[PDB]
Amino acid sequence: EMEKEFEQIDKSGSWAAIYQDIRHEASDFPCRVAKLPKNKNRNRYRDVSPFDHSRIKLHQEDNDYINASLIKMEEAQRSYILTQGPLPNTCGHFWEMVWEQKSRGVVMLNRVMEKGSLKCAQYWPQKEEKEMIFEDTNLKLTLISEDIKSYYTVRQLELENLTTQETREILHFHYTTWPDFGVPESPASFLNFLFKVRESGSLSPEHGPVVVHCSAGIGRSGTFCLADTCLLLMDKRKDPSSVGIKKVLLEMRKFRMGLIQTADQLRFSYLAVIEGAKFIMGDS
Ligand SMILES: [Mg+2]
Repeated sequence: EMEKEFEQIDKSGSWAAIYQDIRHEASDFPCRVAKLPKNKNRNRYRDVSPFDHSRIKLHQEDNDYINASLIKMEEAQRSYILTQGPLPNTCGHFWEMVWEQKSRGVVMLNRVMEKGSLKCAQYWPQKEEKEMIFEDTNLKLTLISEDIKSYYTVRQLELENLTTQETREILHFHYTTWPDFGVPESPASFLNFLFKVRESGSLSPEHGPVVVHCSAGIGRSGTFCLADTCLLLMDKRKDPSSVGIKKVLLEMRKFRMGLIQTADQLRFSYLAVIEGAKFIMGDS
C-alpha cells in the first residue's frame, strides 16, 4: 500500500531523501544530437535534453531536431510525447511534430509568463478571426472555440497542412492555476483536469501520442504522466498495491531525463495517485 508509504515518509520528513535516491538511480543515456552546435537555439534550457534513443524526429532533411521525447509505457498501453514550451523560433517545429505524430491533444501545464519571465512562446491564436501561419513548416492554425473554466481552459483548434490542404481538429488543454512557486495544495483540480483530458479521447490508442509540456517538459509534465500511468495500472492489475510510484517513475526516466524536478513534486504525485485511486476503485 502506498498510502502507508506516504505517511511514513511524511512523518519522517524524508521526501528530500527519497528524491535523492531516485536521482542517483536514474538512467543516463547519450544526448548527442541535442548538443550539436546547430541545435543550440532549439533548446530552451542547456541542461534539459532528449536522449538520442527516444527523441522525436521531425520529417525534415535539413534538421530533424526538436526537444521532445517519446515515453512509451508498454504495460499501461499509454504513450506520451513530452516537450519543452516552444521558443519563438520553434513554434513551427512544434506544430509539425503534432501533425506528423497524429496527436489529438496538447496538454499545457504552464502560463506563458510566470515569475515575471516568459516560459513559452504564444504558439496558438487568441482570436477566431486572427489565424496563425507557420511559414517554415507550411501549417495554418485557427482557433475554433475556447471554453474558459476556473482552473483550466479547453480550446478547439484547426490545424491545416497547407501542402496537402488536409485539416485536423486538435484539442488544447491548458491548466492555468499551477502556482508560480511550489505545488497545488490539493490535487483535486489537477485530477479533474486529468480526467477531462482522458474523457476527450486524446489519450486513447486510436490517436498518436498526446503532447504534454510545461516550460522544460520534465517537472509538471512528469507529474501529469506519472499520475495518469499509475492510475491506469491500478485499474489493470489484479493487485493494485503492486503499483510502486518510484518504480514507474524510474521506468519513465529511461525515456526523458529529470522527470519530477523537486521533492515537493514527488510528494504531490503521491497525493494525486492516492486521491485518484478512490475514484477508480469505483465511486459512481
Ligand atoms: Mg471576438
